[PDB]
Amino acid sequence: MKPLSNMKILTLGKLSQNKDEAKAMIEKLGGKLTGSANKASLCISTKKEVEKMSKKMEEVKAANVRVVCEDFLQDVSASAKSLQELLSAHSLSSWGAEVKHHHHHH
Repeated sequence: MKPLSNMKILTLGKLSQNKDEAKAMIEKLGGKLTGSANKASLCISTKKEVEKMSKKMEEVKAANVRVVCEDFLQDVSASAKSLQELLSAHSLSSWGAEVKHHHHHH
């Protein structure tokens, strides 16, 4: 039971899991709640939140953090498939440190 224990988490806006249901379940896996943006690994947000494209969303986007649905937590909690496979479909965003060792600067 170490799905989120190897990564930090951030949640923006209301999600399916409640206050006492999100915080408790996220910490139970090993997941942690960050206060910054880029420090986080996968941000928890729904497509509806993304459609709005609020100022906060811009921060996440400019922070280079991938966005995934909250049901992700339920998926790892219940199912135990591949990490890559889960974010392959659940991921609502295609950004988030796409390159870890590539020189695109000039």
